[PDB]
Amino acid sequence: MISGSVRFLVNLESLNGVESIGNLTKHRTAPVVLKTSTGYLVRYVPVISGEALAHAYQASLVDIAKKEGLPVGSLSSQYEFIKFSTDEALKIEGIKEPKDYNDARRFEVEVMLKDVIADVGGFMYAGGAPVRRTSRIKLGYMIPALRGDEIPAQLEAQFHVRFSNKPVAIFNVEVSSALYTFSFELDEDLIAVPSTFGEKVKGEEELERQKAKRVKSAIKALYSLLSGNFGGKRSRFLPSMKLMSLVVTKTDFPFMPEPAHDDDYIKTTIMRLGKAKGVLNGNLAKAYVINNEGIEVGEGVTVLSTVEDLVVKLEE
Amino acid sequence: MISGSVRFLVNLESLNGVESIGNLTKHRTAPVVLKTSTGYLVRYVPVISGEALAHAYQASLVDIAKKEGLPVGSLSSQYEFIKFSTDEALKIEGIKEPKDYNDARRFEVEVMLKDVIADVGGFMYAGGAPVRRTSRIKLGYMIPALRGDEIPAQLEAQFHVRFSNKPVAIFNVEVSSALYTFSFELDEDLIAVPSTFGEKVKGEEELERQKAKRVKSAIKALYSLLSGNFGGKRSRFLPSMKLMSLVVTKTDFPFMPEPAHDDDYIKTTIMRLGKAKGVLNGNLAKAYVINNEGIEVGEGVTVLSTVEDLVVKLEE
Amino acid sequence: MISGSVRFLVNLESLNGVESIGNLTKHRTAPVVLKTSTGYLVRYVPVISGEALAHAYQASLVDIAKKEGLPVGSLSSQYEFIKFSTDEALKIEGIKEPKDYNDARRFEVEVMLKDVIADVGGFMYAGGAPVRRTSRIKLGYMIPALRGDEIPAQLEAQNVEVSSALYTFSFELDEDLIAVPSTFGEKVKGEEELERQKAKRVKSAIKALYSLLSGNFGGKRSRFLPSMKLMSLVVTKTDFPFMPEPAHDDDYIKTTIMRLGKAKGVLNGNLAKAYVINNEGIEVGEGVTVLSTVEDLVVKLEE
Amino acid sequence: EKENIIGRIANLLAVGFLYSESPTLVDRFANALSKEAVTKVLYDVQRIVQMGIDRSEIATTTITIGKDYPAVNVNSSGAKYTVVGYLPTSQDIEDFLRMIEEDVYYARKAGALAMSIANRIKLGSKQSKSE
Amino acid sequence: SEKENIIGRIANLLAVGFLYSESPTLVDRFANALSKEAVTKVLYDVQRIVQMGIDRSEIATTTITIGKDYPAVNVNSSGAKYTVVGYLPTSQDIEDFLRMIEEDVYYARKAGALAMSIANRIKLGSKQSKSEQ
Amino acid sequence: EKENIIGRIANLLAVGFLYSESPTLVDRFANALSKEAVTKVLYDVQRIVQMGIDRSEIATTTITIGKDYPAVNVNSSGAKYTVVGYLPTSQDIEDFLRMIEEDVYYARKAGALAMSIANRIKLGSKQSKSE
DNA sequence: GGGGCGGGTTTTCCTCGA
Repeated sequence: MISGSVRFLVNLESLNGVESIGNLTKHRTAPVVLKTSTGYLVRYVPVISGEALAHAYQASLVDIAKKEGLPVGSLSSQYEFIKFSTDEALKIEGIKEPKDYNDARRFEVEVMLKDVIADVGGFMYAGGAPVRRTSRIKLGYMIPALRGDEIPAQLEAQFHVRFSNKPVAIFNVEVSSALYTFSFELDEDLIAVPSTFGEKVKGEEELERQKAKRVKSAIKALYSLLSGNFGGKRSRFLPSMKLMSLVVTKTDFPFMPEPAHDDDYIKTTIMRLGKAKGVLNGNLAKAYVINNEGIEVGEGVTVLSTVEDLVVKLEE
Repeated sequence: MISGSVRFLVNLESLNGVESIGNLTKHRTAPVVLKTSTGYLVRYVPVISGEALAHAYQASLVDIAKKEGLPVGSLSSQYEFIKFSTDEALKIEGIKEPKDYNDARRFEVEVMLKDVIADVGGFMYAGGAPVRRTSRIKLGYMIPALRGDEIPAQLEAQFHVRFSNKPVAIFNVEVSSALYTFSFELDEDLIAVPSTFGEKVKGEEELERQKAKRVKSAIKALYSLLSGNFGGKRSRFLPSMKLMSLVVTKTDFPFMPEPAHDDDYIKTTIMRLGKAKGVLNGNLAKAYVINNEGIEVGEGVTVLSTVEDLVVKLEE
Repeated sequence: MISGSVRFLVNLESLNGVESIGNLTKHRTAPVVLKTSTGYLVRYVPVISGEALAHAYQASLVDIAKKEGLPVGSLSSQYEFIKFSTDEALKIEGIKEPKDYNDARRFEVEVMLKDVIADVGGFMYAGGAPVRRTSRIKLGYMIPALRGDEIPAQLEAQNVEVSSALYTFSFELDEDLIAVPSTFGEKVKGEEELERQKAKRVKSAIKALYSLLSGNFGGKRSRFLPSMKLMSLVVTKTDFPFMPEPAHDDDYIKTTIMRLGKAKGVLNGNLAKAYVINNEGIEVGEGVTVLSTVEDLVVKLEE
Repeated sequence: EKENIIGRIANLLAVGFLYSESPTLVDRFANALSKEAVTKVLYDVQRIVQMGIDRSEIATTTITIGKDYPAVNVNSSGAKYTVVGYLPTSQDIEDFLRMIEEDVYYARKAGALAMSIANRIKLGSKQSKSE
Repeated sequence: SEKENIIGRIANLLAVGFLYSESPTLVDRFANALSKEAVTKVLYDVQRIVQMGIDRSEIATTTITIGKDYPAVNVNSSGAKYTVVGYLPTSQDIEDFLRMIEEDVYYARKAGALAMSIANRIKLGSKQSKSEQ
Repeated sequence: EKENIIGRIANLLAVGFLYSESPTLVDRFANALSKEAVTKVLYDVQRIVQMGIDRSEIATTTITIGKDYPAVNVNSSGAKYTVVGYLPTSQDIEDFLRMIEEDVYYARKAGALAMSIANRIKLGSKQSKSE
């Protein structure tokens, strides 16, 4: 597994939107419970949904797969990830619906040999014989660090007008600035492996042949998420992003690094990784740390400089 | 016995679901009675069922048992815990149904030597000669702390759309944020011990041989629950969890620590443990405390740093 | 793709105005988070919107296209970039509205042959058969450098608000998608003319950046003409996605050069070139072309 | 006394809205989630009212509705409006800010009242022009 | 009673907002309210919809002879014409209604039930006249 | 006019029962001992009818039984039902609630009529399917 | 000068024994 925690600093930002009231475009906000010296409090803070990150990751994976010759679905060739949920998608792609439960595996393989997106991000088919496949990449909401007693985030509204020589043209846009943090998980040991239980079906040999390329493409696709290519309204509200801290852990056993809420979350996660490897009878545990804010790290830890080096090391 | 009380802080959460109305997915809510300076009030607060926690614990136990070579049932090998309730499960596994009451013990042993899950989590068989086995791990609903006059919890709805080039695709998802608390109990002195009264039956020697490994696996399985690997909708709504306070008590006599509702629930439970050991004529009483919020603890109490150290100490 | 980061030094300017209160004109301000030895601070700082920069760029593009011979729309001939959004604009221009999804592509092509601005800058049509075309040029807000523990920016009243600061901003432009339909469907007549005019359109789009890089933008230039001066500029031309580091830290050329090299290594790139203009005597590195002015940069990009 | 304070804040917001012909400050007030947003609107609306006072376009008066009631006359764009009631005192602003520091709900209550006052006055003014 | 008159005027406001917006969502929210927050939010949102209809001249007060003149509200929506008989609430009616809600949220359910009855009767009559023509 | 109001309320209850395939609202109406229970059912049945209207599964029509009579067509689970008569007006609901405030007996009368309408229609529909 | 348009969810299971 590959589990990562990343901290970003973004200023003058609007990438996620919600329903609008009047001539005002609103930014997504969520409640958070924060601990202060006086107890516990509830606050409302701007956030960014994880679905945008998933869409960006899937689009980058589509581009990489098309460049490298891996098969891509007809509907997924266009950036519309309906996958194989409805019958119209099946009719367009040309895959017969499953007949009974025993045929479900076959259907899964037929879906899995045509689109890498269905293999990596999972899919669902609802009907007489429903078929499920959980996504192999897991993300979450982007929340600013809940450090100290003051939340380092702010939101405001801005005024804009449209010019016209014959007045008969005024709108408002919400803009936020914060220090975001988010974590991600990706298990590469289950890529190109069927999930529905059953008997062997012809076509698994091709999946075994393409497993290495699929894993390499899935690992490469994380560069877009780690770089900052996500969100909307980038034509006129391009944000200013800067990486501050990054922790990546590669293990053969389940593990979850500490959230990037406290200033000391690298030493703790390294110690927890060592103890978890000791207690769970593991055989592989590696850590990579990128630091640009001069906080405590620890000892015996590999230190990188950019994200491309991390991607190359993960691929190798 | 091992009895524990744990406090968690979770933000932007949806792990448990209930019936849906229209295009809205709802979060489980329950009534709670809370005491304020003006008397007693009734409120509706989001909660999480304990069955999800039990399923996560049993899945982790299955994984550990398969890794360590302990036997695992055929149906329980797949993550479907029907156990041995119906006749179809018995036919699939290949165990004859009990004939009369006197044979019941034999049937129990036959169930107990094939699946560790049936041994630890108990099971039920209904028929001419019903067989019962109570679970050795006890959990409860996850309720936020009822401290003060204001409940530190919030619930809201979020808006989502599905993209399509040919409109002919809109849904809502409930998201909550709270400071959850929950308690658990596990009696390891009855693991790998038959519960039905009767005469000795061949096969108990193997159970006696495997008792130590079964106890070790059961203790190890608590790491998933104490870490935060439970609940659904983790693909796109991965929550942010952070441990705040944990109390674990190991005793040779029945005991129940105070619920994590008041800020001072460690000193009280330690004093109660001492007095209970004094009054009940016990011979073993140990306590472990993990604190990260700077609340009162007491004197003469072992203080840990992470959860892996606690698991190692419990195993040793 | 052509990406760039630029640093400017502006003294006594009022280029963007917002809602006025009483008899006072207000300069636009935005919050920013700054890191200091004692912690974090939230400061209000003057800023300039990107829509004004887009307006200036599109006006320069219109002028250049008219001077060259490329087609320009009726309304767009006047400096009013409403484009093909409402039915009135279509009626004035004389283009039939789309009937269904199948015809959408055709409609796009038609618009794409009547206005170069609608092609480079994108457009949107709302109705029974909505149509879209994302802009090929991307800009952002202009913010002063958030370097050190002090923000080099001042704002005062004179009533009119006047500011001074060391601004920075980044831009992106994808020239590989110009003169290319963005909708999926069967080929339709007229694409041959687009293929013919692709080169001229790309050249005009590249030339249009000189206005922005020179300092021809903003309002209130009749009586409050600013004094601008270029300090540092980095430009990168590649064949794969890339973005240079923001011009906040004193050393952002070396980092972007190293990242460009490693990105070419990882993403199986074939072309990757960088141009640097330096006048403040900061670290640069090695193996980089050094120019003297923006005109040489534009000429090299065109070549 | 809390309701009287909220009512006087609502009168201030309604006067500012009718004079400026802009709902933007009332929208900001009713959507406030922090004391910062509420306090910023309380300043900005009073700054608009101050300009109307200096121009003699906002004035306190009494009106017979058979006893005299306190009112505020507002002249905007050749329209005449009359808001019945008092404007808040400095003590009302301070006590209202203390209420907001306990519960931002009171900003929503004042905003809802202010919009009701403004809507009723605008409806009556349009009806008299149509007659 | 004056309480019934206030509830009836609130029901007329909800019915006008429903007929103009063609959406039951605000009436559903009002009739299911368990707090003063939900009621007050609907009272704003419905008046904001009515304000747009007033500014567009699609909502207007009138009198209709049903042989005395009764106050009414004309609503034009999507080429359909509706007439709601009665007054819209005053600012004092909204304030007195909010005080009634602070005592018992039952009054929001009563107003919602009346509003849906007004809207249903008007929609049924409008569909019948279109079928005859 | 009281009997006409009760008959129109009974038609509404019968339409809601035939569309929902649930007697629960009619049971609640006929067992009501307070105005609260009656009013709650009057809302819930109209909310069910509103969904059937929006789905075009409930529509007003005329039927020749040799003059045209007003009727309501109901489509539920592939069954087609026709209730003869009008649905209540807002005034009928208000006048019926006033009758209930005097005597809750009228809810029992309307419930008994509604169940009679629904039973006769269900019996006729089952007989035609058996033939 | 007080915006416009397209979307308001699809399966699967409704208790077993003394």
